[PDB]
Amino acid sequence: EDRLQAVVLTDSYETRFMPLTAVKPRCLLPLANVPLIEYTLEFLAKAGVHEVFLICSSHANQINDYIENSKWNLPWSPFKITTIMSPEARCTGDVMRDLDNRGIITGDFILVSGDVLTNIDFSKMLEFHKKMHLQDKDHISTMCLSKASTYPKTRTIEPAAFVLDKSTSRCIYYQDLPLPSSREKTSIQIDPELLDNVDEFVIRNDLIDCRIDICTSHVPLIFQENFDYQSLRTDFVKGVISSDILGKHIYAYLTDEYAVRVESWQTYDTISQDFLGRWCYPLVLDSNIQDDQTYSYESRHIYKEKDVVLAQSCKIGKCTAIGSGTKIGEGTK
Amino acid sequence: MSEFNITETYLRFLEEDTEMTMPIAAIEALVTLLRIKTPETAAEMINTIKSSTEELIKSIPNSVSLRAGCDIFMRFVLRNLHLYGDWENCKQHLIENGQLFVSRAKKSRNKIAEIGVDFIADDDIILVHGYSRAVFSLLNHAANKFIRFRCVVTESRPSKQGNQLYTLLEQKGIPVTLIVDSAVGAVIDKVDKVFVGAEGVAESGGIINLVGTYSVGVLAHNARKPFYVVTESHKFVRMFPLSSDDLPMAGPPLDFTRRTDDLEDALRGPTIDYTAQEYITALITDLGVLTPSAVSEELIKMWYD
Repeated sequence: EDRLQAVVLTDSYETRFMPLTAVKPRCLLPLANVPLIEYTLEFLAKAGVHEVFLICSSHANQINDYIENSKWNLPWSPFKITTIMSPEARCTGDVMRDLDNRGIITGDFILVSGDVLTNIDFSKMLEFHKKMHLQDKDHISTMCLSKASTYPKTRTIEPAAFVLDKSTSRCIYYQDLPLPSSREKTSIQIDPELLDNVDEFVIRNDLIDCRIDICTSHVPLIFQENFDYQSLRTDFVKGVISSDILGKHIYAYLTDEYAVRVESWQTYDTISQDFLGRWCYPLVLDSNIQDDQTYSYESRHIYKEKDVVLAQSCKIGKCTAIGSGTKIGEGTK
Repeated sequence: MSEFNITETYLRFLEEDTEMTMPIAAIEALVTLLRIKTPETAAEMINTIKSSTEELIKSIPNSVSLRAGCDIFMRFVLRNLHLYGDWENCKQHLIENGQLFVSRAKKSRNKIAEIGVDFIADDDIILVHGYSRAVFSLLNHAANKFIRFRCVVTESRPSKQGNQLYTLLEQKGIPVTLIVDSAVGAVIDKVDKVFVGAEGVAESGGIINLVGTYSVGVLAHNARKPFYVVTESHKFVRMFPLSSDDLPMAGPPLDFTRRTDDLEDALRGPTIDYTAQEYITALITDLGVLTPSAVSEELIKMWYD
């Protein structure tokens, strides 16, 4: 209930953004004139948390000075902020077990892997997780995800296919769907021995991955001695449900609206325009919170700050965003 | 030894600078009237200006912006003689106020440019009509802010002033067209905002400036655009019609006398129109932005007694 712990980890997609990222992390990159550290931080400020735990396996010196220039080292933030330095190529999960060997984390706590952006409430996620507590003592976690309804196959890097229960929404199995432009590897496999006590169960694709899971502190200790797991869902959510451990129930969660996580520039292409449009209701841009901005809204999605020198005869089309210190010229578009 | 009436004080400094305008030039002449000619008695001081203002109306009968200046100077020296100083200090207590308006009413227009900023917004095509110089100082602040807009200048016929305003702000660097006043009705749909300026404000809110500000005002109400008007806090006169007929220049607006030899025939109609409260929607003072009903009450708050 109380003492909402969390764990924030960047630095897993340095492979993805290699022409960039040589001087600054992926999480430091500006989505709409401002980076995406604080997109998560204000979202777990909405969660009502008490402490965070950063992971900086690379570029560690230029993280905390930005936090020193943030509002988060100043004592009215929802959480005190802590960092953990690390050397390079320290993958997910092995960041957990060494932290589990430290063992600060107590009770329930928040996994945020990648870098996320959403509009989902913290409320209805959590009593649903407590409904799993009141329905199971051998529970694991509840994985909240959205529903990319009209678009399959444009979740760019990896397509993720999920099978889960009708009633309890217990995730039955995970198998990674191949590349959809590759018409060759056309087979999935789900072993029906573990399909005993469900008998009506839903197998989906469009649950767009955002890695936003919260769980108790027992399941990293379960994850501890199973040291041969290296990912979050590529290996561990399979092996915890593929009959090897006996009687362990992980749930997922589906929402009817926006939650997303950056994978490539193509994800950075889409959700930047979705955030610039009103698809990120209510978390909108003219709130102006982070570097306490001066954006004023105009119709057809115009995001202008002050000190904006707009020249004559330059048409500004739909879905644009302009900061200060800027000067457009004549005849531009 | 001056007499302050016609040109021995007044028309000297009207050739000094065309930055001072007509009513405060009369205010500049009226404050220096009693300054030098201070006849050490409260009685004939006001009887001096009652002689002097009524010949000043008699001097130029058709510049009734001066009459607003002739109006409020009496309203100045009345309450300035109030605070009850028995005329002992009130000789000095008036002239220590004294040079107020040559320090304050001269900075009417920049204070208009302080608070008239957020009317001309991003990409507003602006309809102006007549040299009301507070508009240009608002437009001077608009160019100095580098805010984005355009401009449209009408005629000012027969008073010619629209030809000046095109030359006045093209050198300032604004995209602008001069349009004829005849082509307002076919162009006003593209026009969004419209700025004019009165020579004086009547009791319901009056536009007593030029020939066809009421014509462009009644166009804008059917175009349903915010018909703004720019003036300042010393441009108020009691003179108030019931129709759009003020005092004319010399004769009725429908003359039918003939041309003797070569007399001017465009100059047969009026040169001053009137607009009531119905067609304006907002105005600017040194006090602030002002609704057309508050301009009635402040013109009556110290005017009934």
